[PDB]
Amino acid sequence: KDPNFVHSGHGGAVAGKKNRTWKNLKQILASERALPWQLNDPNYFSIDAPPSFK
DNA sequence: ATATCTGACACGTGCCTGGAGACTAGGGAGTAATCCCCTTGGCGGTTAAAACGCGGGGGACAGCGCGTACGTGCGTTTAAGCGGTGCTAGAGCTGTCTACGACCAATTGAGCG
Repeated sequence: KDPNFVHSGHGGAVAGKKNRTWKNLKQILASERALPWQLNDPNYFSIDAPPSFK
């Protein structure tokens, strides 16, 4: 039977003009910028490859 | 044969078009102050988006018949020149008044309380 019969409200709402989905990726890599990041970090903004040099 | 003609062939001055010089002074170009703008970007009441089951009617015939085409008849159409002669623009000139200049009032936008 069901792995659970009741479930949490993880961030999506029951009702409103608000989502049922959580924040999409474009809002995540925006809102994550407010944190105390440093020059040595595994920061997901920094991993996208550079432009082609030739 | 001859009179005298039609180029040869040029500088006369007219007209206006058209250029460059030296001036004022109108206005364009350089700039901050600063505001307020085009713009970036999350929010949820509202409609783009596509099935299923279905209503409105698109679709292809047969053939009736109120109009449509040809293209010649025949008498009515405009053409056509060139008479007179009033209109018509040129154009020469006012004789002002009318719209555009020079001096300064009612009404507005800006400042913030």
